Amino acid sequence: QIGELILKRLILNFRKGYRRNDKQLCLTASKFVAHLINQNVAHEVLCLEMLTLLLERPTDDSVEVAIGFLKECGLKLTQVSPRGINAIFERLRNILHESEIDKRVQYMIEVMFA
Amino acid sequence: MYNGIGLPTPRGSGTNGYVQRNLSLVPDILDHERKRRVELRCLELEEMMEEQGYEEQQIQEKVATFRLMLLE
Amino acid sequence: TTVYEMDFLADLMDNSELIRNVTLCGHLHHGKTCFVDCLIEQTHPETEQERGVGIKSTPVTVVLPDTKGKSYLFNIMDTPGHVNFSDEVTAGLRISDGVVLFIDAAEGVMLNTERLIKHAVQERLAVTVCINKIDRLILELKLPPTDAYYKLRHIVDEVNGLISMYSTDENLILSPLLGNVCFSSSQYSICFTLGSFAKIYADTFGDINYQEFAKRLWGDIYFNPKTRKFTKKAPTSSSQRSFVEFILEPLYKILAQVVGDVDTSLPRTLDELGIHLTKEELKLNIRPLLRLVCKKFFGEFTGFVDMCVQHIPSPKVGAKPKIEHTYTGGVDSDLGEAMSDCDPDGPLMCHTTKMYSTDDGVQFHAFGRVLSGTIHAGQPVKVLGENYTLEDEEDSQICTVGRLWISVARYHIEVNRVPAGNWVLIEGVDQPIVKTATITEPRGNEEAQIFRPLKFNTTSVIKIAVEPVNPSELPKMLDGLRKVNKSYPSLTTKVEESGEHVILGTGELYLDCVMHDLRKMYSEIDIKVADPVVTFCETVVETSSLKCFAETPNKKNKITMIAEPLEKGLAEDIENEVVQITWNRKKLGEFFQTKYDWDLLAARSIWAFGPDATGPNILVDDTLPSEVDKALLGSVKDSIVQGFQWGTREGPLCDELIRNVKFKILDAVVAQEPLHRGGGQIIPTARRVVYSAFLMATPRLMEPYYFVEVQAPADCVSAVYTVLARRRGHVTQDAPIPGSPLYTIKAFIPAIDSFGFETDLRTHTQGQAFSLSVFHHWQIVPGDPLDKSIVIRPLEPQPAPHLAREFMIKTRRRKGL
Amino acid sequence: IGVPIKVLHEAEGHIVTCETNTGEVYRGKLIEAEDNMNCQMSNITVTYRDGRVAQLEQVYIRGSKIRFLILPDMLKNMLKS
Amino acid sequence: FEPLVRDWNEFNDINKIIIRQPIRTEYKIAFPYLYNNLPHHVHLTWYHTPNVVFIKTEDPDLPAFYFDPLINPISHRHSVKSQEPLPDDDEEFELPEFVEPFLKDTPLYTDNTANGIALLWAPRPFNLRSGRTRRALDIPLVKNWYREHCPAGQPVKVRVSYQKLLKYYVLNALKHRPPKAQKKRYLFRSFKATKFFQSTKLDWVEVGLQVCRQGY
Amino acid sequence: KAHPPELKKFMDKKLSLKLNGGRHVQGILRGFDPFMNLVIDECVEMATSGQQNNIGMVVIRGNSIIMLEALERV
Ligand SMILES: Nc1nc2c(ncn2[C@@H]2O[C@H](COP(=O)(O)OP(=O)(O)OP(=O)(O)O)[C@@H](O)[C@H]2O)c(=O)[nH]1
Ligand SMILES: [Mg+2]
Repeated sequence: QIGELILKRLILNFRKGYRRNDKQLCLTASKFVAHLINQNVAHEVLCLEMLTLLLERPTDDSVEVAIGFLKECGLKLTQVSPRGINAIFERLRNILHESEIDKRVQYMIEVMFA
Repeated sequence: MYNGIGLPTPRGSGTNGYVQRNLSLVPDILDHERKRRVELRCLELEEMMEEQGYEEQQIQEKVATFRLMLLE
Repeated sequence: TTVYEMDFLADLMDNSELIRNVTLCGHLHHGKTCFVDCLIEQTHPETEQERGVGIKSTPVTVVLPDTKGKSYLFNIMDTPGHVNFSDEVTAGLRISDGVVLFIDAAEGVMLNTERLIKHAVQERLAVTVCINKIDRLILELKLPPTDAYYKLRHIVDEVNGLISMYSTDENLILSPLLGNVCFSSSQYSICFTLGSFAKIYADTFGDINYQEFAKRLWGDIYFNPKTRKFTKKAPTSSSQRSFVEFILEPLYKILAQVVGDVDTSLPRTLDELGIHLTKEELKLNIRPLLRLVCKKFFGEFTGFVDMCVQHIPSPKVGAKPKIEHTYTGGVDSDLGEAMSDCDPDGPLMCHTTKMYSTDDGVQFHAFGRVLSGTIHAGQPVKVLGENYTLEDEEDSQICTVGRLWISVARYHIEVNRVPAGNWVLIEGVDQPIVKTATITEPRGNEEAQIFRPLKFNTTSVIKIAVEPVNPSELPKMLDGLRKVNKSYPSLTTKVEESGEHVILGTGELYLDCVMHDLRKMYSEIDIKVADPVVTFCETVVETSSLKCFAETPNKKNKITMIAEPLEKGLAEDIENEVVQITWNRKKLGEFFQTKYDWDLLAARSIWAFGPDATGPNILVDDTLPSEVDKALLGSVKDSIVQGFQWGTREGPLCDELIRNVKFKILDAVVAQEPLHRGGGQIIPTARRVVYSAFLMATPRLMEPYYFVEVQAPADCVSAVYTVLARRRGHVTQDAPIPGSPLYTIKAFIPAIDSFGFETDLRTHTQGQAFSLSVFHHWQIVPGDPLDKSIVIRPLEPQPAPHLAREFMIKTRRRKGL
Repeated sequence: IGVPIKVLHEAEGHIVTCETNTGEVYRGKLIEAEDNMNCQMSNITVTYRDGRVAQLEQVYIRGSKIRFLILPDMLKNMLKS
Repeated sequence: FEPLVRDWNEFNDINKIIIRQPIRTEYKIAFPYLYNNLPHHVHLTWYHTPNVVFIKTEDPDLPAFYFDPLINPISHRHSVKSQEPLPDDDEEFELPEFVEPFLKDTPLYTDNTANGIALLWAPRPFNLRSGRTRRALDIPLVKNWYREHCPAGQPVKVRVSYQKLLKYYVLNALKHRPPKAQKKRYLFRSFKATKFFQSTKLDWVEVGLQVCRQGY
Repeated sequence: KAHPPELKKFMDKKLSLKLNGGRHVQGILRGFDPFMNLVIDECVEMATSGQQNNIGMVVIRGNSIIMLEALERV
């Protein structure tokens, strides 16, 4: 119940940072949520929903937020459900190779591939 | 690697022909350059004079002084 | 050891607006020769083979129908793709008008592909692409159809970025909508453009307009079934692009049905496509079956001929933007324009670039393009050699024509006459000519120029000494050498004054094939051959702090000059023809001052460029008070520059070329009335001034480098690393290949240590890795060339501090004495 | 698509002669021939019903209003059919 | 093998060389003519055959066409990529509701396509569908074994056996003569056609004991 | 099929149109359809008398088009 309240609070903080265009708060809450998904306290569907909402309309900011989340939680999602890894890679390739994205999102995708 | 070592054929030689590697194997410069210093001292003066006039007399005046006042 | 159709061929030649001259280029093994072979079998149902590598090019001219039925005559120059044989490509690149670059779908762009797009844009040809070998994405790599789309898009965008990099003008971007690219599988009988595929869609199904359709397929257009109207992004269906759903996915299903379900579902699926197939022809194995089905459905070759016809210059349009480069005057009064007419008439200005030796004898068949006029049998013609300028006509030998041939890959079809715009193998013009020839009319002289002889992309840098076993046959060997110098475009042979015959070549495989032909065909002498070494250069690192000034034998004229180093950028510009002094001193000055803050007085002082027209050294004239002695200096500049270029060429240290150095004249005590005494005895004076400064205050040696690109599995990367360490490597880059299980490595390597590096690499890794090499740039060899305190243990390898020392002591010992 | 039509497309780029339904006779280079026999030509000589000639740079004649065309003999050598 | 057939030179003057890397026999066999005096009866071998990239699957579960983790992610990146001669809609275009993706009633794959592709790069008998039948002695089962390159830690015994098997293989290939001649007596058809030989079917072992008794 | 006539090359060019009935007009091509019906602007009737009269922008039915000739270079 305590870690559950922590998860709810981090979800509130992540949705706040994202919906209010707060880079630092969204990044910190995504850090806590990725740490949860790696500690095996947060499920894969919620991380999928986070990565999808960040990559729904990827800009520099939201794609980079997904990239920071992934730089830590890419092991849990790809080892528990490689479907998440395949979806992440394909969606990244499409939204970063078929939309007017710059060296910023280009190098974020490059870090993702690395 | 038959690196120029060994026999063509170990055949009538009394040996198996096995090879191995030896394990225990281990003064005008300043004056010519003053005339070079003087060189642009005429052109670049006559050029910077050309920037403020190419009458060929006002630049010859600035170049003549820059040639005499420098050589002094 | 074609009755009613060659006449038709002749009339096609005569139209000169139904022919296209194209060069089939690309990287190694990327599909060229199989393309050509399956194509000649489409038309005719009527060293190399053991090598599996093509060494020398072959031309084919054939008659192909398009997507409308109008026959064309096609001039197809099938080249080799080994980076060592780039010579052959240059040859084709002159005598043709467009280029079909074949790229691999599984690898993408590599060394030779980018280098060939460079060579093609700098010669102002047309550029088309065939992304070949597409089955390697379906059967081999097993890619979801959308990621096949991704990979194809990637290859096209990267080749686009490079072709933009070397060419300023955004006149053409490649994308299949414009008809720039085919998609192919040479062996599986499939080649198609959006045009051809949409026309297939129309012809078998309803009457849809194939053109407007083809405008809609590639490139992020989606399609919604209900509206039956293609849209930019607005399916939320999570559907694919027009390309995938309409062109790839049907192709995936075609293949998957053929190879997977040949027994059950194939007859049904074949019905749904309109192909009927015999019982006997459904008992074939999977590769012959697959190719047969794909041929039966995709038709023969329309994608290629369509793309090419649509974007070929057609030599009639043709010639004009070409004679800028080829011709030495281009268009002045008489012949530039006459050729530009491309009329079978009068001038008869032809360019011969190849000589394919007949198996039996010594003679060749010169091979070339007839720009203007019309050649016939027995036609007496006069050659124009490579040295011939209009006022030295001894170079022009006068001869005739024995036979005339036209070519399919290895079939010679002899004819009586050929009009301008074609290629032809001429018999009889062999003995007079070497690498290049310019043919003009015999006994009918108006006046003629030559086209500047072939320019090559790579510098031939490897050196091999040759001698017979018993000198008695030295003449026979000499015969042999002439002949191979004939058959190889950049083979440069020279008899060195120490009495030897050095051969100068591109790579180890190149020289191997050279000596193969030398011992096999042209002379049957037994020949000794030295070990390979490289040709060097000389340079400096700092200025001549003091000067030794040379004075005439008859002590009349005193020449004071020092040396100092240039910077690399401007020397490379000297090479690239960017700072061509064909300008007036004004353009020279703006160039120099504008870019590298050179002095305008430095510009007024710069006289000439040394070793030749293109010489990376510079001669500078800076002594103002005697500078106004233009009566005497304006007189002596001629001998001054002659001595300059002689000195630069003949080398101060080891008889090799210098580069990257600037010389300055600081005191010219000229003899009053510098008559013939001066004029004659001042050139050695000048070059001794050059040597004096150079040797005086900083000799240094320079050696070439090789660029190496290694494909490798993921694991064996470390392996190649170790190899490059043994050989003074400096691996620069290592990168994934997008969409492949391979990594690409890019590295440098001293051409010295490049000997056997390929085979060493492949042996250590069980064939998995593979490298090609090109000359890239010279560099300072880490030694001190002139130190007597350095003695050389005569057979073990030197450490670096003395490489330069050794390097000279050896080479002079054989040359310089 | 008809066999004669393929042979017509083959004559594109060649000099051809065309008579209309009204008997005017147009000789010159066939640039484009459409499926319906619509014909684009260039550098024409036209010979009217009275016998007089004229010269035209560029023409296009509707297929329906063509009576016939004369093609080179270069083509004669589709013998399969 | 035994050698095929059995004073001063200048190029090997030991003062006039530069030795950076010692030439070794593998180079001398890669490039027979560049690296060798008197190369006679030498076959010139070279090959850079495009490394084939076929990804063996683990299970029959996942689809046939499926991005494999083994493949490197495309993640193709570049500048703001490009724009097209893209004929924007809102003018007009429409597909007559007859035509469709050329065959959409057919699925991409089946439980037979992944297999069918694996069969495409398999050793010689198995990558086929049909052929003639060979005799039983004509089928060497172990050749593909001794033709391999680095046995890597087996006793010197077996390595010498590897090399001698390779030697026998090569001498076979090298001394190959075409048939060059044919007279085709048929011993057993000539025998059967006489009045002295009859025919039957026996157990193998029975005619074995017969042959041995008759030999004795 | 339902093909267009290949006339984009002739768009916005002045043309000479021979029609059935021995009729001739001249004008600028403004458009066409698959039947070869034309829109011709600034059209002028060339009467058999030799006299020419301005009729403005008009529709010519492809049916009755014998021949057209460009008065420009395409
Ligand atoms: N998988 C596949 N391989 C092909 C296809 N087409 C050609 N090949 C290859 O073609 C090779 C035959 O020689 P080519 O590569 O065409 O000759 P090349 O491309 O000119 O290379 P060089 O002769 O050395 O310049 C074979 O090794 C096949 O690998 C294809 O459609 N699919
Ligand atoms: Mg080849």
